[PDB]
Amino acid sequence: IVGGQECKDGECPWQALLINEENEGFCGGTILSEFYILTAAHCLYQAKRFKVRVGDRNTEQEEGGEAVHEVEVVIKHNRFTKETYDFDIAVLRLKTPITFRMNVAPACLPERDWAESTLMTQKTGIVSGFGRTHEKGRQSTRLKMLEVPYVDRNSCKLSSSFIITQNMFCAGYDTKQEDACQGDSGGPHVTRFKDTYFVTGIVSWGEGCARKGKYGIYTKVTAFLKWIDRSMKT
Amino acid sequence: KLCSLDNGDCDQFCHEEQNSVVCSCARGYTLADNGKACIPTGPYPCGKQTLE
Ligand SMILES: C[C@@H](C(=O)N1CCOCC1)N1CC[C@H](NS(=O)(=O)c2cc3ccc(Cl)cc3s2)C1=O
Ligand SMILES: [Ca+2]
Repeated sequence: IVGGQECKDGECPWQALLINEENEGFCGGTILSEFYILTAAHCLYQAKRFKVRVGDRNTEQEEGGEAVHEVEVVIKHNRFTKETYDFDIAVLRLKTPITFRMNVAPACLPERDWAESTLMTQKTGIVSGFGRTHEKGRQSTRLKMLEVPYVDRNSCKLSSSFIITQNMFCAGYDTKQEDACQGDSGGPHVTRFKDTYFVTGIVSWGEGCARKGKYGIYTKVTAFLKWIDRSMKT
Repeated sequence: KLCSLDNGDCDQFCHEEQNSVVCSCARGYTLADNGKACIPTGPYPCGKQTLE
């Protein structure tokens, strides 16, 4: 995350972090329930064996809420394509259930029509992660969050050198120095409505980080609600 | 009109049926007696920041 603020105690409890063999983060996720994590399909090609960590806000100290979980099954969208990042979505089933507590809780899955007409027409969403703090910088040891405006679809299409499919949306700023970045991919995009937070997107891709005339591109979760429901039944 | 006027007074999901508003809630909440508010069924309901 470029810019934004630190998540304070209890503020981003649905954050998951995918960690490699060396206990290093390479992507994010969203806690959907005690057995399931939402992430990006493209993240799966970034490590041979990985685990999932929840309840962590500072990777340099022990806070008391941290828990590591092994993955039982990977469910990747079969229509995912590396050339365009279309259908960039996957669900992970964990071997043991997540025990909810301070800093460990799920985000809500919305219904499609209400989310599209009411949530995605709000001024902003919230993105979060342990990714780079500057395009060429190193990964953050602190969990960060950032408020990002929804961007007009036509403007987004004009600004992009790469195709924006019906399965993607845009968010962020034209020139202001605030955006998601490398390592945040697969992480939560959520929208607040009357003090309840609903999943609205998955951190997907971007031409650099916080570049002028460029936006952040997110998987459109609302196009995948029946798909997500099927995956969570097996 | 209806769901377009302040979310039909619903806490969460709003749906229009035959010139009338119908409210509903995310999984883990039950609709209150007034047919509008959403009440958490148990500890750590979805979408809430944690405080204790
Ligand atoms: C243009 C895109 C890319 O390589 N594509 C190829 C496949 O088709 C989609 C685009 N790209 C180039 C570099 C970038 N990698 S990144 O720095 O890890 C990254 C930056 C960034 C910014 C905002 C968001 Cl929301 C996500 C990401 S993540 C990235 O995703
Ligand atoms: Ca820690």
